[PDB]
Formats: sequence, C-alpha cells, structure tokens
Amino acid sequence: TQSPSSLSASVGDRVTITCRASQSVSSAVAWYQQKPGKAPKLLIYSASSLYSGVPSRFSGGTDFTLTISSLQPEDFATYYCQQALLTFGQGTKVEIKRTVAAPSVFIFPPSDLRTGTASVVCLLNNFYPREAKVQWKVDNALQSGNSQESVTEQDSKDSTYSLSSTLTLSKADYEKHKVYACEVTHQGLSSPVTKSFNRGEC
Amino acid sequence: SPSSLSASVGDRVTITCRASQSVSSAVAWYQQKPGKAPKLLIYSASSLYSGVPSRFSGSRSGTDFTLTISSLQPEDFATYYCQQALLTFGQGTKVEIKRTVAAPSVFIFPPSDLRTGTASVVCLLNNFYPREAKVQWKVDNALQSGNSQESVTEQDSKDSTYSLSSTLTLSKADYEKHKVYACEVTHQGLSSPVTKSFNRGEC
Amino acid sequence: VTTYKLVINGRTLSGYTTTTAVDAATAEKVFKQYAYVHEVDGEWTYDDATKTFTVTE
Amino acid sequence: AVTTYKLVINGRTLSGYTTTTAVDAATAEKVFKQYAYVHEVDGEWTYDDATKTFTVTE
Amino acid sequence: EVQLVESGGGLVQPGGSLRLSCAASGFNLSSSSIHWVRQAPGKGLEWVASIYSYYGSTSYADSVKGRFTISADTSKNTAYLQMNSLRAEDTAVYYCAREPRGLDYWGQGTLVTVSSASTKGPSVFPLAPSSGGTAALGCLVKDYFPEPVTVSWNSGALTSGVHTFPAVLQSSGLYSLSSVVTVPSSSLGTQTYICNVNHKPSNTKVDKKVEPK
Amino acid sequence: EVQLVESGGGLVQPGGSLRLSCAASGFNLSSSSIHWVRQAPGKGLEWVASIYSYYGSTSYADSVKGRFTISADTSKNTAYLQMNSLRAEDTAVYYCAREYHVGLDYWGQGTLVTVSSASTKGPSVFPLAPSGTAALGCLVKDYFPEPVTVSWNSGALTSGVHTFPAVLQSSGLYSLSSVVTVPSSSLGTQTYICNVNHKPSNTKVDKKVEPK
Repeated sequence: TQSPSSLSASVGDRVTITCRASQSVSSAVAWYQQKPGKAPKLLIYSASSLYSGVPSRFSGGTDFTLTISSLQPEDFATYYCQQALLTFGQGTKVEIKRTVAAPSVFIFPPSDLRTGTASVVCLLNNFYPREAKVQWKVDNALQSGNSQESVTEQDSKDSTYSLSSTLTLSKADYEKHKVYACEVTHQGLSSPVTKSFNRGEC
Repeated sequence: SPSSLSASVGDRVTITCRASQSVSSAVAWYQQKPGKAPKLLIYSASSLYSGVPSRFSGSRSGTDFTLTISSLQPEDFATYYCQQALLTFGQGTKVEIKRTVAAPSVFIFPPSDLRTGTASVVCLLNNFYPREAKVQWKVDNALQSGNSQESVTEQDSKDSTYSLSSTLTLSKADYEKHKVYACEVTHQGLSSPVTKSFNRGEC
Repeated sequence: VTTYKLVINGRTLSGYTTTTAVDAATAEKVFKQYAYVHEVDGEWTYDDATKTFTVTE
Repeated sequence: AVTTYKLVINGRTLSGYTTTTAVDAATAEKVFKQYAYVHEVDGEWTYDDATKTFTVTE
Repeated sequence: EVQLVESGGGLVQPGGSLRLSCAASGFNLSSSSIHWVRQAPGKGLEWVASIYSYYGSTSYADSVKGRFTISADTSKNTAYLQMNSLRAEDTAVYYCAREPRGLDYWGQGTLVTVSSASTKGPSVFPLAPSSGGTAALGCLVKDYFPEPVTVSWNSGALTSGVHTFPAVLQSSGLYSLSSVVTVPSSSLGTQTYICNVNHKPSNTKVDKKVEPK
Repeated sequence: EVQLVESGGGLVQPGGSLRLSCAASGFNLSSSSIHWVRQAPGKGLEWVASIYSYYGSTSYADSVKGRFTISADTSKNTAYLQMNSLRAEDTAVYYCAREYHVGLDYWGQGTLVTVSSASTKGPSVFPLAPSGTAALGCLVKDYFPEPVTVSWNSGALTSGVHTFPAVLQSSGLYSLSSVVTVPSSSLGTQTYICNVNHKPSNTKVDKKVEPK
C-alpha cells in the first residue's frame, strides 16, 4: 500500500515510464492504465505487443519501457507495470500541467456542538499546484494532531485541486478558547492567508 | 510517516494526542532528534520529567490530551511523539524552523560507473527552503519518470536549508542510445524553472 | 438481532436511517440522540408492524 | 560454512580494503577482480593464503 | 462479452473470515487463469493470488500465504478467494481478473473492511455560508461506517463548483467526508441548496438543506 | 547510572530468526517492565512487545503476536526478543526500553535488524567529478546491509558537506551520495578524498576525486 510517483506534462510531450523487476523476466511484462478509483486497463502485453483498442501512440534485460509519443488529454491516468511470481510495480500518475493558481479560503464554524465534539472546516478551493500547507491556530497557538486533510483528483475542467481540512476537538476544550483560524501557504500566495472566526459570533 | 510543521523561536505550539478509548491519564510524550534515541518529556499526561525545561506542558480536556511548548527555543526543532492506550504510539510530528525562502543551486554529474553495466546520473539541488522541490528528468527532451529515486537532507543546523540528491539510473544499453540528459527543477524560490544539462560523451 | 428504521421529516433534514438492536426501546435511544444532535424536535410515533420510528415536525 | 577473503587496495586514487565470503580463493579471485575492473584499478596482484588476502598494487 | 461479477465483500472483524466470489461469463475458466488483485485507498496495486484450474496450480502473495485460499468451481464457472485470519491491513477493494502470452479483463471490485467498529449511518452537519460575491457552503458527513457514502446536491441539479472530498478515517474508527459547492452569494437569499447523502451499508438516504447564518 | 545495551541484531533471511538482547544496568528488571519498540527507516515508533518480569504478564503488538516471544533472564538482568517467521515488514531499528514502577524512563541505543534475501556486500565508490562554486562527491552504491558512513579528508572538511540518506534500489542493495561545495580555485591545489566505512562487510575505502 504505497502512494504512486507523480509527474507533470502538457499535451504533446514525450514520456517514458520505466519499470524494473529484480531479475530477468524475459518478455512477460504487461502495462496497465488506471483512472481514479476504477479498474485498470491493459495496454501492452509481452513487453512490446500492443493490445486491441490501444492507440498507435503507445509503445513498449531488467529495464522495461512504456512510451507515449505525443501525450493527449485522454492519457491523464496512473500507469502500472507487471512481472509475469506476479507482482505489480509502484505505479506512475500522469498529471496535466497548468499555470499556477492560488486557493480561495473559507472557514466554517462548527455546527456539531450537540455531538460532544466540535469540528471546524477550512476550505482550500481550486489551487495549482497540488502542494498546499494548511496550518491551524487556536489563540495564535499553532495546532497539530487535531486535524485531518483530504484532496480531490485533478479537475478535468480547469485542472484544479481542492482540499478540505477538519479540526476536531472536544466541546469542553472548544469553549475554552475564542480564536480559531487556518493559515494557508501556497506558492501562488504572495502572503499566507488567514481566515478566522471568534467564538460567540464576535 | 511523520507529520511536519513550521514555527519560529518564541512561537506557541500545542501537539494533541487522542486515542479511540479511555486512556485515563496515562499519556506520555517523547522527543526524538536525528540519530539519537527517544527521550521522555511528559508522563501521565501532565507530570513533567526531571530535567525538562520551563516551557513544556501536558494537559487533559475531555478525552483530549495536549503537549504545549510555551516559547519554542532553538534546541526544540525535533520530532515529538505521544503514547496512549496495549501501549500505542501516535504518528509523531516534526517541528521545522521557519526561514525565508532560498533558491537551490543545481549541479549535474555525468556517470563514471559505465564499466558497471548501469549508468547513473546525479543532479544536486543544494541548500533551498522550503523542502518542497520538484526535479524532473528529461532524455532527448523527453520527460522521464520511474527510472529515478530521490533523497533529502535534514534541515541544516546553522542556515536551516534543505538540499536534494536525485539519481537517474539506466542500463548501459539504454544509456548508450541517447545524448541529452537534463534535470529541470521547479521551486517556489525559482523565478524560472532551472534546467541543468550535458551531452553524452565529451560534447 | 433485527433492524429498525427511522423516518424523519423535519424542516431541514428529511430521509431515513437504520440500525440494529435487541429491543425497539434500545433503537429508540440511538434514533433519539441522532435527532437531538441534528436539531430535530417533533412528534415521535412508533410503528411495530414495520419496526419503524417516525419523527415529524 | 565457508571462508572469508580480503583484498587490500593501494592505487593512485583508490585505497582501502574490502571483504567477501566464498568457497575457493579462486572464487574470491573473480570477486575482487571485477571490483577492481569497475573501479579502473589495474596493477600487480599478489595473494597470500596464510591470511586469505589478495593485494593489487598500482 | 467477457464479464466477471464479484460478491462476498463487506464487513468482518479482525481475525474473522470472508469468502469472495468471481462468477465468469462468456468463457470457461479452464482455458484461463484467474487472478485476484487488491488496492487500498489512494495507494498502489498489489497482486494476492493466482489459480490455474486446468493445471491445479495456485499461487499466493507472501503476505497472504497460509491465510487465504483460492478455488475454482468448474460447474459454476466461478473462482473463489477464501480469506481468513484477516487483519486491518487487508482492508482494500479486491478485483478478480483473468489472464508468448497480461490481465485483459477486470471485475467490478468489491470493498472489504476489517475492523471492530460496526455499521453506522452517517450524521450530516451544515457548513453554513456567509447579496454579494462568492459564497461557500456544504455538509459534513460524519461518523459513518463502513465506506462508501455518496453526496449529491439538488439531486444532481448543482454540479458546477461542487467538490466531494475523499473520506478520512478518524481515531474513533469511523469515517467522515466533506462536500462543498461554490456559488454566487447573491443566490443565497433566495436559492435553496440541498445536500443528498446515500449510505447503502446502513441504507441511509438523507437530504439536508443548508441556509445562511 | 542506568544503561541498557542491546545486541543480537544484523541480517536474517525471510523466514529466518534473530534473538535480541538488552542487558540492563543500574537497576533490577524485577523493579521494571521491559518494552521493545522499533522504527523503520524514516518512519515513526511502533511498540511490539512488553514483559513485566515480577508479575510475568505478557503483551504483543498484533503485527507481532504469534511470531515473536519476549523473555526475561532474572539472574543476568537481560530481556530477549526471539523474532521468528520474519518478513520484510520487520526490517527496523529495535529499541529496548525500561518503564520503572508509567512512562518509558530509559532507552537502549537501538540495533539494526534487516530481513532480506540479499547477502552482505561491501560498497563500491564512484567519483562525482566537479565542473564560482563547484560541487563534487562520491556515489557509494550497491551495499548491503545498512549502514555506511562517509567523511571527507577524515572529517577535516565539514562545511558544505552533505551526506544524503541511503536509498533502496531495485536490486535490493542501498546507494547514497556525499557531496561538497568548494571554491573552484581550490581544484587546482587542494586534494579531495572520499572516506567510506562499511562495518558489516569490514570495508574501509578512500577515493581521490579530481575534476573531469
């Protein structure tokens, strides 16, 4: 269970994904394409032989290659290799290159106070690149542990990323402090932007 | 995998630790610095250990347990761990010290291990802040991925920088097929993406 | 055990959820706290031929 | 159970000593030689079996 | 067509047992080998087993040897994977797949969740929005188990600007996720925004209307 | 003083076995419980087992239950951790630690345990030729197991030196880099030699690096 490697490329660029098995695996190396969540699709089998329905532009010792001659919008997906005991490679995800975009920050006070805990949400909407750092402060004391993040797949429309972060604390502790804020760092942000609220509608 | 955060001397930092069940007060906090063994700071949630400074505090507020450094000091940039319930360890959090951004200096080394059968190319990203850096490989102006592994240094002790080693390894066969080898680096501190390159064989 | 059912028709929340329990009275306290935390306060009515509670506003 | 041989290296740029285990010195010969070849060490080799140590001199 | 229909997933406790099925159609699996491949949320693929029914050959991933067993039923054209001594690391979506000779066809996938926590319907909490420019709003789908839960807005009438995030596992053992939408804030005074939530494992279907402060 | 000295680490094959020792000093292990905690390269702490010598109670982490067994030898003030059916998930640095009778008061140094098929192998050293500021180094490649340690001019040069963390290759052996930032006016005059130390394979090597 390891997260795949990443790369960025625009339409038309040439990309050579490599896969290495420890020893000599003859020609029995197959290449797959997987789009988020859904099942893989076989592109190459026996190292070089292309499969039915795979476009022309796909081509395949211990070093084995998959090459796309001219990247097209459709090819944005995670690619896998295989060794035929059968084991699967780490995988490589094709990202779409795009000009930098700063996020838009929104902070939501908690509504689940009757639940025992209090959950504050900070919204990072549509930013590029993926790297974003959300920092949590309570009375301008930076926080850690109380928070979990989650990120979207690259949008097909504007090739954006978004991010939700939830600060969860016991209501007891929540009603001890007044200031709750999420400070956001992004390459496209000159300044770290701070969205905040004061407890008790201030 | 450890969590990370950034803070300057004097900043207030409160690390939280929560376990699914009732861990009474039996929560212990540890500090680990590169290479060295862990060290106990707090035990049973609030009680301080012998020799631990002024600025270290542990609290309980619900089933929530917190570790607080009142005023971060130069020594305190290190990974901190918690212990809860079957004793269990929290993921851990590494406090890095905040620093103005610094652009890297890129160096490319052609391979000299051509008699080994594999050809290894090294590109050096030296002393940059922040840690996030994107190095991509191109061979004949064809972007490459898979063939490479990266490695990063700890934050320097004096100037708090990061640098990066990345090695593109290829079979001599494939290496002896191409001419252009380059590492292009993107960094927040880089106006423009810098590309270092060389032509195979003396060119 | 068997499964009970809560039909909820409030101002802002509307739907149905479930859970398992030995007695209806136990699924009552579960369904109840579910309402309290969602701010649904109304006329409760139980149906035992269907094992379904109902909160209406 | 097998034995351990040792190669002491005294070249222009490379100098040191490494290890390995093997059935025969001759296997510990091919062992140390390619190690030299790959480091571009080409010189007068001398073996001593009372110590199980090869020596390449440049 | 060649189809592979999986079943037998769902919940079970650590150390429990669960038997998956992969019914084949359009061919006879004696001419074929069928493979099982799993994948944990957001991480890579991992092969777990292989059976070649016409050569009686079996193969198992090292981290699975002694605990899983793959079978094939000639008569019903169905391969099975009998999973036992299950551990919290086995929680993944499992795919059955068929193999001078690659896995051409893949099943639907079936989710397997190993953990003590029992099934629980989600709770929905409004993320209230702030005349004007851009307004953000959503619903917090909290304390539900197992996955998945799916969120729509106005039964799919609202799609532009909506971002449903992947769920995250909490210390508690339950999941929580967020779904938000960015709209013009001149709309908030008049327009209604309804969060639709669906949890089949507990068969929960919910609509939460979100209004400003 | 209270010291805990571990031993018994090293290599093992998949399915092989290794028994660690933690000799206690400064106290009586009847007074204390002894825990074992491990840490994988770059990752967090993981408790695996604990023994409570004066009430004989046992506990093992789920990812360790049924394969490891922790014992205590009263007379030698030493606890052991007999690890068997070892698999690649066990490769970590294992720590012995005391909890004196909550909280783990004292810790051992830690000991390397590496499960894998690859045998012990001495590193090879290859020069990274340089060329303002000029960079240069040595690539210490194809060595197993960890660790290898790199200095420059036997530690005489420290400023500008960056010895990077090792990386695992497809073969199963490690490789790492050590570099230095120097004035390029020095290249003509000063010598730069890379010192490499690999105890597991009793190899110590010096490579002189001069420009292209």
